[PDB]
Amino acid sequence: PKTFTVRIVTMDAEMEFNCEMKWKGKDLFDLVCRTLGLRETWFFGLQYTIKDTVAWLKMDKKVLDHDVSKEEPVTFHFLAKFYPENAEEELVQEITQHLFFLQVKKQILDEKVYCPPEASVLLASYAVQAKYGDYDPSVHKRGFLAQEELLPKRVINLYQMTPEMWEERITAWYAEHRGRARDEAEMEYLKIAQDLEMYGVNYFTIRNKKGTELLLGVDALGLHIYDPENRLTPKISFPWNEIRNISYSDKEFTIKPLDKKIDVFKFNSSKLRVNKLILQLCIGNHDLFMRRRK
Amino acid sequence: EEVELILGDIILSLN
Repeated sequence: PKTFTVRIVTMDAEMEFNCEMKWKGKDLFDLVCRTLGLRETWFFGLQYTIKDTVAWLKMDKKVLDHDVSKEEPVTFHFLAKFYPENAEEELVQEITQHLFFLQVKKQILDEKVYCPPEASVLLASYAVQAKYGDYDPSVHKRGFLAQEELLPKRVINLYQMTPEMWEERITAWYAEHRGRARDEAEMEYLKIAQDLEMYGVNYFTIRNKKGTELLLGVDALGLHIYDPENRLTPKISFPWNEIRNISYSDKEFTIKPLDKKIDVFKFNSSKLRVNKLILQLCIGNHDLFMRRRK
Repeated sequence: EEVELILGDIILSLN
């Protein structure tokens, strides 16, 4: 056996490959990207969960050196690791937009990203427009969306309405999207979703030097400090162009601002696996940040 | 548009 079977899962489908026994992360990754027709690769990674902490396939380490569950077939999930500051300008390819659309929609439906009720209905309408094409009362009669996962449970429970009260609302918006192709409807979804507050934010529980539990936020704009009860609005921000360095040692992070008069910010994070993910996310988001502006 | 990761215990220099 010169190869082992790798199962790749995207938001769209699952597929399989033969991974060479000594292939590194970049080898498998490049193969998955060519197969998809995806040239905008900087956004994506290959993910697997072990002990409930997310890990990303390191490009220059052997796939089999990773501690992924090696129960056949070895499985990874193709997912956006980074988000653009503007989807409509940075996502050139249709495959890229479509994968982003599905990953973000899932986030909003699983309530990992907060969405207000009225925007949730508008979001659903573009999703419906994307899946069914133009509205047609002949084909799409009352009840055609009864089995569809369209709204977050929160919005459904917020104001108790029957599915057919929500269908009317989503259908009413649906009818006004007439003429929009799948790719257009999907980009309109992203344009709304990306202005949501929790969009593109990686959250991590941390503690300041006084022992106060807090949330570190890592996104396309920079590092952020949140209160654990408020994931919508960060109390402190450090934009990528305003950080001189980020230091790490023995579970302690030290953010050093560019402004020499601003005091450093220190925090603790207990897990080594999370600390390297944080550092990774820092390097990546900073790189994409500085490239949009080069 | 670049970064440099360096041991000492690691320091992430951002430009």
